[PDB]
Amino acid sequence: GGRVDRFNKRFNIP
Amino acid sequence: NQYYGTGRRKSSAARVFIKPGNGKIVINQRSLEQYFGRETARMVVRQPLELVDMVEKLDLYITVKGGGISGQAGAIRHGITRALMEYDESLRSELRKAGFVTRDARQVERKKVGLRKARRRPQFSKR
Amino acid sequence: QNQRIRIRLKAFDHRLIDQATAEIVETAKRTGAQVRGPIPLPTRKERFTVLISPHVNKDARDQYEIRTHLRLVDIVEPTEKTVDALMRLDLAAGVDVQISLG
Amino acid sequence: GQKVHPNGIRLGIVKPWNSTWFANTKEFADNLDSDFKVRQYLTKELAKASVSRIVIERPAKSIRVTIHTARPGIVIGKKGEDVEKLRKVVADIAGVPAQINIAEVRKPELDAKLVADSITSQLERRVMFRRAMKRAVQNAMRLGAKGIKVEVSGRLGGAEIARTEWYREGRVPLHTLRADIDYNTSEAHTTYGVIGVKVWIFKGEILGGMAAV
Amino acid sequence: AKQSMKAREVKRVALADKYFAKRAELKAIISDVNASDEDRWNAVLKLQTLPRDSSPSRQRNRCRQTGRPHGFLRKFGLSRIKVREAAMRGEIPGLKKASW
Amino acid sequence: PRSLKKGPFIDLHLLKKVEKAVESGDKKPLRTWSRRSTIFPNMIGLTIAVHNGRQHVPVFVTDEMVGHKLGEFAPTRTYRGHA
Amino acid sequence: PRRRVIGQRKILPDPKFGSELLAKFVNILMVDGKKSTAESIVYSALETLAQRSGKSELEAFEVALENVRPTVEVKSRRVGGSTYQVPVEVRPVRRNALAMRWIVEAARKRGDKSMALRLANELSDAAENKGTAVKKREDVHRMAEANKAFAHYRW
RNA sequence: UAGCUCAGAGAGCAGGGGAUUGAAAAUCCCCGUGUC
RNA sequence: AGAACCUUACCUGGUCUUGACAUCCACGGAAGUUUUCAGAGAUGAGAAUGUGCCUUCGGGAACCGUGAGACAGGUGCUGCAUGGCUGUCGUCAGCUCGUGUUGUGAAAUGUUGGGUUAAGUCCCGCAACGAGCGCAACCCUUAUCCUUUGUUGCCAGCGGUCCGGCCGGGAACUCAAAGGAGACUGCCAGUGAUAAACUGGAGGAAGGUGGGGAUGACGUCAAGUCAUCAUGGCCCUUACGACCAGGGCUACACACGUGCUACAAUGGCGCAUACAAAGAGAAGCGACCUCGCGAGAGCAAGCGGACCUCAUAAAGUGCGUCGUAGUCCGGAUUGGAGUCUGCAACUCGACUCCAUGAAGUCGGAAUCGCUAGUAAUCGUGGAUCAGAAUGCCACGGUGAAUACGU
Ligand SMILES: [Mg+2]
Ligand SMILES: [Mg+2]
Ligand SMILES: [Mg+2]
Ligand SMILES: [Mg+2]
Ligand SMILES: [Mg+2]
Ligand SMILES: [Mg+2]
Ligand SMILES: [Mg+2]
Ligand SMILES: [Mg+2]
Ligand SMILES: [Mg+2]
Repeated sequence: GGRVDRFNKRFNIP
Repeated sequence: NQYYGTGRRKSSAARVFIKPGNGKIVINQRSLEQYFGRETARMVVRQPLELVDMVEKLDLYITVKGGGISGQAGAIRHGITRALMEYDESLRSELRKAGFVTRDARQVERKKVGLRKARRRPQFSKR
Repeated sequence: QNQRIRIRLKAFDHRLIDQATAEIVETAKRTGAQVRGPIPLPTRKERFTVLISPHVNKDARDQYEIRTHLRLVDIVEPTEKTVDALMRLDLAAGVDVQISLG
Repeated sequence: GQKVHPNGIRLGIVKPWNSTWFANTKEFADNLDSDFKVRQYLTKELAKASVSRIVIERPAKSIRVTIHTARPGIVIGKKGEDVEKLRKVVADIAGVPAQINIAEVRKPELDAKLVADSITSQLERRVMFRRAMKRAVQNAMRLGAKGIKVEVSGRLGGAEIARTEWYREGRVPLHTLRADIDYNTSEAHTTYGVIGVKVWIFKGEILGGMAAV
Repeated sequence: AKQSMKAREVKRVALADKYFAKRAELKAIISDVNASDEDRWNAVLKLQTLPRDSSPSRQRNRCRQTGRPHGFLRKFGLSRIKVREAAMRGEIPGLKKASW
Repeated sequence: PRSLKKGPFIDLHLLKKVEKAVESGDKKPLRTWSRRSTIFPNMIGLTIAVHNGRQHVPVFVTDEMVGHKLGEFAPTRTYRGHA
Repeated sequence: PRRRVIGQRKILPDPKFGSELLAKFVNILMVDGKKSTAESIVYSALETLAQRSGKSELEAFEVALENVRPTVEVKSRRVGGSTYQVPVEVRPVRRNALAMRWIVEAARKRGDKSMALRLANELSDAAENKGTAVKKREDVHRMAEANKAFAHYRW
């Protein structure tokens, strides 16, 4: 997996 | 004293100052061998010299700007030709016959509308 | 320098600008002002290509040009009278002038 | 697909432009459209005033506009008064003050602009196309014109088939830029189609005079 | 082009002009060579709400007389033929035939 | 692709819808005439009727779809074959 | 060429040996206007040829051409109803051209790591009257010897 | 008996593609041409 | 001379109607602002806010909004209705007219015959004589000289210099943009009907038209365009008009046309390293310096530009570099990962990186350009343009082969 893990780290998650 | 000549081949203008010495043709401060590479270039610059008596007895101060090897080298040769004539008014004969006094008027032909270059035309299809 | 002003004349013709140039130089010399020669700078030639046909036939193209002539004159001595005169002085409408001391 | 506009080819040598305002790549764009709008307006308000060339100059913070008008069977009376009230409502279109000259048109016949305007008015009033051409030709020749060449195109006569008659008297050279041939164009909006009118008046070579001196 | 298309174009530019200041400052916040996290995200959402037209990329260059969307030229404005027309009759100050 | 410094882009109309949907456990398809948005972790398990040009295709958002945009999962052209 | 009479354009001699013959050779060998690479390959090839056979570069080069240069060719004259292959003698200037041309063609055909290696062996074989280049000369002469019967009407 | 018309699954004809044709047949090339 | 949305004219989803644009009068509201929310957005509710300025106190210019009318509206139709522009034969040397004459007559003649020429170009000839649109010249650009002018351009003679035209100095020269000068078949000889012309020759930077570009005769093709526009008639007109959200215009069993790049060792990379022109640039170009594989970014000088900036010329050379292999050839394609452009980058952008490394070893019939700075070549620039060139347009660099001849 990673689809969400990538999203998590790549974007600041505001 | 100073002997001046102006040379032009394609887009290069050369200023030649002639004064006696030990040759050592200087082209834009740099030395002969440094400025010119391809053997042909150096041969053509020195064509008038061997053609006449002062092959290297005098010296040649050269300043050139613009163009490429051909242009620059050719303009240097042309300037030497005119300047030697000014100095002696007697070298015309040999120089004229050797087609050195004539200014080479061949220039890069402008691009034309509908063609990719001066004369080349897009590939044509009969039908 | 010593308050020296350089005058740049910009036009689009090869005659109008030269005619106007005489006025701006003759006046200064007449009233006794040393104006630097009308030094000629390279005449910018912008080149444009346009389709002359409303539809197909892309070989029928036309070549246009804009020759921007720009003469420049320097007055080393900025005498009050001459400067003020050149200011009020009116020049041919065809030519345009960018009066800048620096 | 042939025959270039004689005015344009001679716009540097001989023929002068109708606008001589220097500019840059910024203000230039605007100035053009304002000149466009003012000219069309004036032509509508003075189509009967024998206007010939509405020169427009834009001096430093000024827009001096000239008009080669006269009178084609109308008048020059309070026409200048009208021009005033016009520039009152025109100068505002592009801002800045305005100064108006009236370069009177001597011998209107020699001006191709005026002649083509007259011819088209006839065609609108349904005047035998053949008659119109002969009149204009004779008028110019008698008044002194080295050559005249008038062309008529469009649905002449009313028929649905095209046509292009042309009469020519005297020399009308078009390959010698040392000449002074004026080539106005006119779009007569006749009931049937839009008959067109183009006239060349070879007024005479400017050999010595060079440009429009 | 039709008169309507020219009317739509002038509306696009007018709307962009009114919100030009807001767009310039709002995009400045979204960058600042790497800025905040939440603030940045809120700025993005605000731009969305902000009328589409207001974006300078929503304008198509058209002839100022006819509105033609193709063949435009920044310099001289007008359009392809339109340049010629003015230059041909003698309204453009300087154009002529190029024979270099 | 989109710059990493700008984060993900989502439409506020769609964004508002999912907020309401998650707080109420709604199962009705989400009507949207937009496709420029990106898949968010908070839309997992919902059914969204994505417009394709004439109709709205229902797409069930899954775990593997995170990070992609709505546009990649709504084919716009109906193509069966040339023969 | 319908009316325009053409003289002869003068070509500069090669920088090294001052030979008009070799200056033409590098021109024919030159591709994409890259003279500098052309004479470098040729000069190195000449060095190999001179060492491999002892003879001076200039003398060895001439011998190879002399052994491949043809003397008669067949022109295409539309005599009467149907065209026939008319044998015609070739002018001396044109002789040099065809000889040099075949050499360059045969070189590119042969397989070798460096074209320099090619040119050398090619000239060497030509001096020995062997190889592809000389094979054309017999083939050209055979065409002009089988058709030698049509030698009473030329162009 | 290759889609016909004959072969022992070959050849040709016909097929397609490219030529050549103001443009079509004709012709040129290239290719695909079958349970014996 | 440039579809991510825009464009767009297309589809389709939803709005809408004296209409978005267009007047005309009354009508209402200054206009206008700021924000909220319905909603894909159109559209739809809300508010608050100001409520003007012109004189005058009425009327206003406005503007925004309502209604009525007339009208608006079609990238609807027709290029075999037109204007207008354009292609084409063809820069081919032709096309004509007047007047006279001839022939019943349509016509002829001139315009052709003998020479000559790039040419109906000139010469003799001659029922023709004249003329005119062409040709040629007049134009621009290039080639050499002069004068004028020295900028930031220049640096010879200057001396000092940091070796940097840099900085004093200067105006030599380069360069530039104005005036000019100059090639004229002039000159010299030869040939030709004592001609026109041609031929060679001198001189001369330049020889016959010195080299380009511009400039297209009467007409042809009922050539093309009504979707640039204008326009004629028909047709449409709660719609064939208009708005806006999404898609399409980039769809792919398929063929052609035009480019590009390769099939290599002229290469193939590495490093060192020499020489251009032309441009463009103000919310633009952006020095720099710093960071980042790179792409970029920060940092921010200057520059409206012979000053600063894009900006690196590359072909080329110096040594090294591998050995014919589908290759250290070429290297499409993709599995990803960054930056950047822009509401927005999936459909459907461009660039940088990783990984992947095909076809392709010069291509049948056939068919293209080109005769000199041309072809071949190798860069760079520019318009279009948020961003998006192997396209187009320009500009350098390098730089051929061949013409007996018809
Ligand atoms: Mg855009
Ligand atoms: Mg779209
Ligand atoms: Mg037509
Ligand atoms: Mg007669
Ligand atoms: Mg004549
Ligand atoms: Mg001419
Ligand atoms: Mg037709
Ligand atoms: Mg059609
Ligand atoms: Mg397409």
